[PDB]
Parts: sequence; C-alpha cells; structure tokens
Amino acid sequence: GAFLDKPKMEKHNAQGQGNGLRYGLSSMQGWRVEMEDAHTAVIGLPSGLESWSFFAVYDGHAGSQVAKYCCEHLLDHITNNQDFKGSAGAPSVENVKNGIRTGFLEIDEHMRVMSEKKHGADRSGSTAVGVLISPQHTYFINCGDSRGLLCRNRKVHFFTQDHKPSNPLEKERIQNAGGSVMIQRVNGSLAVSRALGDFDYKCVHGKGPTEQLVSPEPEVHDIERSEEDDQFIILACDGIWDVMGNEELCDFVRSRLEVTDDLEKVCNEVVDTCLYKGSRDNMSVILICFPNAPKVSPEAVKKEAELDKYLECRVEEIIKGVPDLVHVMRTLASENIPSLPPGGELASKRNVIEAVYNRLNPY
Ligand SMILES: [Mn+2]
Ligand SMILES: [Mn+2]
Repeated sequence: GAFLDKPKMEKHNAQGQGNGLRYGLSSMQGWRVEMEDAHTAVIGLPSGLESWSFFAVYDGHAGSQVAKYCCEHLLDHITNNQDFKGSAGAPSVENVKNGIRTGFLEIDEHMRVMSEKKHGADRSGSTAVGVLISPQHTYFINCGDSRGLLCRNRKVHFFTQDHKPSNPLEKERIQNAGGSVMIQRVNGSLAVSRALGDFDYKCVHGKGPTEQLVSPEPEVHDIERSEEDDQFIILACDGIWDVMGNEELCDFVRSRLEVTDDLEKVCNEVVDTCLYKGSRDNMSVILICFPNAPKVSPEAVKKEAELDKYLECRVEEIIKGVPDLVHVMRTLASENIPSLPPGGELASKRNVIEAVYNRLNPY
C-alpha cells in the first residue's frame, strides 16, 4: 500500500564454496515499506546427498510468512518424500522431477492445515525459483514470476518461463476454476498464476490442487551438466528482471566477474544497478559459479580503473551554479560515454559517480 520516503539500500549477503561450486547472494529492501523476499543456499544436502546443492529465491506477497517458511523447509519436503526416494539406489530424473512436484504440493497443504489449525491471519503467498544441482544435472525449478537462467559458453543456455495469468494455459485453468484474467491479474488482483500460499485463491469445489485459480505446481527442467561449458546460474525475483533482460544481465554479470571473484560484490552491483535503472521493488539475487565461470582479467580491471577515473574527472568538470546529482547524471548520459558495462549502462556506475559528487559537494 505504501513506498518508503527513501530506499533502504542495506545489503544482506551470503557466500560459500563446495562441490566445485562458488556462490554469492545479495538482498535489499529498496523502496518498499517491507522486505518480503526470502532465499535458500546450501552446498551439501542431508541423507547421502552431500554432493548435491540447492539454491532458491522466494518473492513473497501480502506478507513474508509463506516465503520464510519455504526458505527453511521446501528442500526437505522435496527430498523427504517417497517420489524423490522411489527406486532403491540414487534417484532417477523422473524421481527428482516428481519428488519436487510432490514437495511443492505437500508443503502447500502442510502450510494450509497449519494456518487452519492456528487460525492464521495472514493471507500471504510466495513464488519460488531455484536449482537443485547433482553431480551430473542442474534441475531448474520454477513456480511464479521469479526467474532463473543458466549461462553456458558466454550465452543464455536456458531460462525459466514466468507463470503469468495471461499465459494461454494459465488463463485456461483460471477460467475453468470460475475466475477471469483482467489485463494481467487473476480476478483483477493477483499478478501471478502460480505460487505457494494464497489459500483464498485455492477454494474451488470439484477442482484438484493443481486446477485452482493459483497453482502450487512447479515446472522442472533437467539440464545435463557440462564441466567444460557451464559458467554460471542467476536466480532473482521480478524486482531484478522487471528492469533487466536475460541477455543484458547475463552480459553484465560477465563484465563484473572479469573484475572480481567476490560474488557478494557482484550480486550487490546487480541489485544497485537495478535500483538505479528504476526498480522500486524488493530485490534478491543468487549467483552460482561453475569452475569455468569467467576469470578476473588484468586488462578488464585496468579498463574499469580508467573508466572510474574518467567518470570522476567528468563530474568535477560538470560542477563548473552547482547542479544536483540528478542533473549531473543527465549531462553524463547525454555525453554517450563509451565502454560502459554491458547491460548495466550508466546506472551500474552511479555508485562511482555519486561517491565523486559527494567528495566535491558534501553539503
Ligand atoms: Mn514481494
Ligand atoms: Mn517482487
């Protein structure tokens, strides 16, 4: 219902290493009155899945309860059911895929009984996007309009398709559940067609759990791993993707990775860049890097130092009636400066531009 007067730009980070993987993450509240995003990041899983990893972003709505419960418990609902455990030995593709389906459906109903028993007041819901990573497979998991992508061989190899109510099959389901899609929203309100929680949207008599107005059913894709070609995976809520496309963000992260191996920092830059491109939502990014992720380049670091220094001289020159930061950014944009980070553009350089402005106009 409301925005803050000024954005909360404080970063919450995590990082880790194991099973040949490196990860960083960054979350920021931004312009929104609340922080309703959640996440999971775990390298090495219980019960003989030490060599497996799991990462996920949760974009909560109408509260954070559903998202928070998911970020702590979705993983064991997924792995601790009979479908995931099916066959005697290691789980098959089908096992893993049905395991995730069941995990999603069972946690949703689990939360529903919990809320029904304790007379819960919140009507919250949550998207989930994530990857379950085995020695030989990346399993992409999507439920809602959060998004994940795989960069392989300097390119977008795969990305998750957002569940929007106006998508043909989502629309079909919603209409069979006796609702409608008005513009982009389920009955004029909800901007997602798939999510955990939203129990008010799951009350149609004579319709299965996956045939309600809002569905908890996940979409899973098996991608065979490529030791040689797999570079990195990005997972993020719509707050990021609203203001950057797949190619852009993929290129941007690449440009950043060529400057630092610090992944929390790369994730920070994504979130800030997105804030400065005009995103007014909560923002959460997870970055998972494979052994052949882009490496720090001596030249790229130098190019960045030269750009940084150049940007600082430009700021000094511009302040000669003493223009404000907004007007300095305007001038710099109209200068069509070359060699700005791909995807990030000027926005990705605002922290550098602003630090300078503050050194020269600290009042
Ligand atoms: Mn949200
Ligand atoms: Mn959001």
